[PDB]
Amino acid sequence: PWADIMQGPSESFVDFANRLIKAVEGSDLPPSARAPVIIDCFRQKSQPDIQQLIRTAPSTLTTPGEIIKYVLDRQKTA
Amino acid sequence: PWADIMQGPSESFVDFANRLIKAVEGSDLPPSARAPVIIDCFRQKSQPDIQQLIRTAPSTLTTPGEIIKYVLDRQKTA
Amino acid sequence: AWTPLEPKLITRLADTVRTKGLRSPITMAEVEALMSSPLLPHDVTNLMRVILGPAPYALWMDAWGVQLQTVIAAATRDPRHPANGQGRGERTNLNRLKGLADGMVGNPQGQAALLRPGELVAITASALQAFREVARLAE
Amino acid sequence: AWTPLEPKLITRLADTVRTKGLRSPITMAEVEALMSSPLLPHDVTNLMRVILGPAPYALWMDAWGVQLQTVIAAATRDPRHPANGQGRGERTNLNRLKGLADGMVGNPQGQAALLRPGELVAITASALQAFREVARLAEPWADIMQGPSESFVDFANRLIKAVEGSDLPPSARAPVIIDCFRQKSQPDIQQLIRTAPSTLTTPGEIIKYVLDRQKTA
Amino acid sequence: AWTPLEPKLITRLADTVRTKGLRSPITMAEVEALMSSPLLPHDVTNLMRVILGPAPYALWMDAWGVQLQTVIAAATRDPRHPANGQGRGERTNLNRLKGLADGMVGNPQGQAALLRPGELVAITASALQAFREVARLAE
Amino acid sequence: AWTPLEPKLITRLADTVRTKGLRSPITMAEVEALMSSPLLPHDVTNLMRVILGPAPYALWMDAWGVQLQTVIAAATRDPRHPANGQGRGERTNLNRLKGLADGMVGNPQGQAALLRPGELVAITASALQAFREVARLAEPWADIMQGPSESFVDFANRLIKAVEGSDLPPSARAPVIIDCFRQKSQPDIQQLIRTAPSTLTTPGEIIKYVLDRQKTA
Amino acid sequence: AWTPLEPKLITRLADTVRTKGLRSPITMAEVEALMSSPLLPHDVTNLMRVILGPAPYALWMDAWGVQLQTVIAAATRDPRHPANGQGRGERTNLNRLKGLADGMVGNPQGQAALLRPGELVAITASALQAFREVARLAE
Amino acid sequence: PWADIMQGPSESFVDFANRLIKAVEGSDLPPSARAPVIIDCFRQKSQPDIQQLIRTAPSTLTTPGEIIKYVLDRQKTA
Amino acid sequence: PWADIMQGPSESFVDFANRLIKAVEGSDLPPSARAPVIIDCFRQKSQPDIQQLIRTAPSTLTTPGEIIKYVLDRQKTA
Amino acid sequence: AWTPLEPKLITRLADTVRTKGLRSPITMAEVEALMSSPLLPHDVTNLMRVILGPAPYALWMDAWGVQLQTVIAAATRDPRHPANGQGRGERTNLNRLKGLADGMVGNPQGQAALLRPGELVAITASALQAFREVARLAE
Repeated sequence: PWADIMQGPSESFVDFANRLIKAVEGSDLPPSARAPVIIDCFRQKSQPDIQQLIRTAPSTLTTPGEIIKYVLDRQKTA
Repeated sequence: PWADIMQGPSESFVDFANRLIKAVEGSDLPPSARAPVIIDCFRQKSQPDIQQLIRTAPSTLTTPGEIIKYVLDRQKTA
Repeated sequence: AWTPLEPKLITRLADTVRTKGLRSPITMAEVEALMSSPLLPHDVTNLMRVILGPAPYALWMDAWGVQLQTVIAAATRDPRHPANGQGRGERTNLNRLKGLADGMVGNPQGQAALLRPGELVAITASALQAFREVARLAE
Repeated sequence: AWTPLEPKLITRLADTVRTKGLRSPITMAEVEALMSSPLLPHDVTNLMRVILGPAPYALWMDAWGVQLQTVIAAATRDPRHPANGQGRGERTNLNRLKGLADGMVGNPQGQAALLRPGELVAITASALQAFREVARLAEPWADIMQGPSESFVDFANRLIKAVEGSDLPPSARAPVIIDCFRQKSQPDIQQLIRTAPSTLTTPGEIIKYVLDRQKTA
Repeated sequence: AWTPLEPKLITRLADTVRTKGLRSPITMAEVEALMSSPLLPHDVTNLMRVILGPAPYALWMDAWGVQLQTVIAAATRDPRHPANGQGRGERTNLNRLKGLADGMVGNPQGQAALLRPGELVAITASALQAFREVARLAE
Repeated sequence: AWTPLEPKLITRLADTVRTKGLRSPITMAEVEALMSSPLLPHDVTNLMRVILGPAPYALWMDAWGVQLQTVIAAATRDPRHPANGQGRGERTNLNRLKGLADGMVGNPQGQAALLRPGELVAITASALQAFREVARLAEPWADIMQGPSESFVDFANRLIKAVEGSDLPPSARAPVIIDCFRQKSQPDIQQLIRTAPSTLTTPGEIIKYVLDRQKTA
Repeated sequence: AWTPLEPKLITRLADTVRTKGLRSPITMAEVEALMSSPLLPHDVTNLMRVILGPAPYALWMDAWGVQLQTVIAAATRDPRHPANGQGRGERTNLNRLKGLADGMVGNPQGQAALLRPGELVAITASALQAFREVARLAE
Repeated sequence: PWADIMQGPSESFVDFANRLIKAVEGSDLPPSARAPVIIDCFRQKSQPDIQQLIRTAPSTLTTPGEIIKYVLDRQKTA
Repeated sequence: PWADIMQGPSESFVDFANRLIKAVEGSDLPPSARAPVIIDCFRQKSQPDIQQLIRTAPSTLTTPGEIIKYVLDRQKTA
Repeated sequence: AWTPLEPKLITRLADTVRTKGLRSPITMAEVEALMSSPLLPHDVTNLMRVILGPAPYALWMDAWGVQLQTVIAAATRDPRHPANGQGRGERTNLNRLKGLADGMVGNPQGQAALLRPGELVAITASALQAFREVARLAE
């Protein structure tokens, strides 16, 4: 179930994005509703450090690929 | 007095913007000097979290409405 | 002939926006109610000046301009717009939509004189969509 | 006539990407191998769908679009593009490059029919550059020190790996590797390189010299 | 027309170099096997990039350059080199041997177009001798 | 007619070299100032004899000879040198450049008589480059870390100093300074630079950003 | 003919910047004094290299580039710039302003030869504005 | 006196070279005998670490400037 | 036996070279194989100080006499 | 006609070199004595083979070659060398100086036949200088 996917405390972001995109594209949603759902799940899941990282984006991110690129650039190396 | 308006530690940003725009438009300034003053007061007042949020704007904000929209988008939900 | 909206209805709508907010379905219903007859740019501009605060009013001016620009792009994409005419001399400029054209600036009577009913309904629909955008954005 | 790539080769390449990663030189060599003949947008799209995960695939779609847009800007900047023609009726739109044009959406046969060989090679080079970008993005040289117990060949391997797999220009890797050999590589080897009667102007020469005169221990 | 070497053979050769080392007679036999057809500078360069580590690859680049320079000295010492021509306009520069000449940098197709078979076999023999030197040097 | 340089200016320059050193930018600016008009070999030789100590003077004589030899190789590689002439009888020998030719040894007047303006400017540029070499030689960036208690502007000053006063090419200093800001500069500032919503592509921009958003303490 | 600035004046200005700081009105007056005659890019570059520390010098290089870019935008917006000419062959590129053009890199004499007086005064005003920005930014 | 100059245990090499070249050039030697004397004094003075550093020079150093450059390159940083 | 000759810990280098050249020239090797053997025995015998001294030779030594001269020049006086 | 040096004198000189060393003034005087008449390459080579040990003999071969090369450079720098002739057909190659030329290898009689007196004295002076160098180098 896509709506139950959370980014674990120790999980990296690319694994979380892979799992989420997999569960959203392999589901019962229409094809035209996958990108907005993936974006809004990146924003509300993806534990509050990345949540604030996406929130304070000086540019407007309108695509899952752009969000992934931005987060991978500005992520907290740890 | 517009030049004495600060955003309180607990005040939201829309209330501060309302108060500031009210005091600036209901003052003795010429009509052509209100927008630059409102912008430069958004930048120097509006306690340092929002100050840094406006400073690190990848786009150039040249209107009080655009600044308000940007800050409302990327504000720290709390 | 131009007739202004009642300040009593405008005061009631302003208090509705003040207590219920911008996004409540009752507020949108009230706005649709006061958006029933096609309004002149003067009417909608003063209405939004009164019911909205300063910052929402700035946002609404921006959104209204953007929506009117989309309308004018569709109008130059189709010469059969109810605001347009058949010849090129009736093409509608944004100065005529925003009430900035000649013979209209600050004068609602002249505004009502030169404007088309299609112009009025397009302006009204644009203002309603802009209000919806700003309401979704403010909260 | 369109012929698909072997699913056996694609499965082997997918397992290579799965074990070695996206950035290994063997993986890039394998991709160059399967990128030998000019592929149709359908082929490259399905290939990246199979070998890449979901998030790298999104990144790759983005990068491929950007590179194709740069190509189309260069094409409108020069009417002699091998994808273009002489008249204005042969100008190539991004719908024709991404396979979105009329008569191409979902049909590889029609795709192969209408596409030009210059179009195919441009699409292929764009996809290769996009793959390189995403591989460099999906996965620090100035923090590398030679450990007290580490040998010198291991330190050199680690340093050259981290310097060549980084964001430096190609013309800045050798001087950086040399100056990192000189300042890292704990003070015994530092003094060994400092007191070199000859001038060492290449990482290979420095490695050879140090391996010759190193303190056997 | 340029055809790349199989990544399966290259992977097997890389694992051979990884387990047996650089100097084992089986490894040299395998290299001689994959060095059978005359390779373009692109092929040999990528092959050594994949099978050799970073430091042996640097050493091999050095040794390959030195051996190619000896070849070019012998070529300017004899105008009948299978890489050279009869006139002075076919003299082969090191930019053409290392693949750095015009129309060759990064493009294997153009490389295969402009290169001579004598050029290819000379490059190949030079690369083999350089590999032997580096293997004798590494261990 | 030959006019000597003022001993007052030479004394001031000598004291500048004595207090600031050979490599300070103020010293190089002063040398460029006193290197404005084309000097005769006698002038530059006596100038370096006075301002430099014995060992730096020996080093400078060596470097000046090497640079003049490179100049003479370029001159025999091009008969259109402003020091050369069109015929072979105007070819310039190193005895004429170093002031050792006939009619010049020890006599500045005869020197100024026979020398060409192109000869003078070539000698002057050679001497300036030799001075730069010796200054870089007479007195490690990859070992610089920001201390736990050190401020960021001090760390940036130290790092930029050590990177610009090193053996790197001029086109490799900015990327190295950036990548050293990112990997050194203890993990608080590392994370501050990492989470930059904008892309910082210049050391000045990175310094400005960090100074804006730094943790006041 | 190029004449360098006195190292005595430069030393005094450097000590002024060292004791009074970058933002004092006396320091800005001294900079305006040493910014009186139109300087070549070499002069201003070496001056800022000597009087400013490493980090302020980086900031100043950035700011100078930005201001010169604004100048070049205004120049392409008006073909009557005192740095420009009437034909298109006199258009001034940033390589010519920053001293990076052909015949100018590292040579102040050639610089003074090819540069225009309008070019010099524009470079000088740009450098002064950049110094003001960096001084306001540093403290 | 030039023949009494030794490099002190704590003295740097450039100071020793300066002192030695000063005392040799400001002495009663002919001009054609200063360079060989300076070289042979670099080799026999200049305490045994630098003595061995000059001795094991793969190249032949035939000038005081070249010796100074070599020693400054390969000296023991301390 | 030439292949059993080592330079003793206290032995000088000229004595070791004399002994080695004697044993190599007074042996059963062909005349054309004595110089390479003498060189390679200088390199592998001749205890590791001289081994490293010969290894770090900026020039290529291709004759026993040249190796002997180089080592005698740069040897550690003791 | 070639006459060999007395083995008695050679034995006495060898014992002198054995007891006094290579650098004693008495040893150099004795060498000058046995270096009085111009010797053929065979004579000097065998003399140094007998009086010098193996390692000094290698050093002496090196030094003799270097000095002979300097002599041949001076000879190609002056066509009036007592070893040279006027035409180009008498130019003296190092094979003729070291005794390696045709008709000379191993045969002292043929050597004495083809060699010039200037050749002999040049070879002798070269050998003496080489002996001096090696003696100064050995101890």
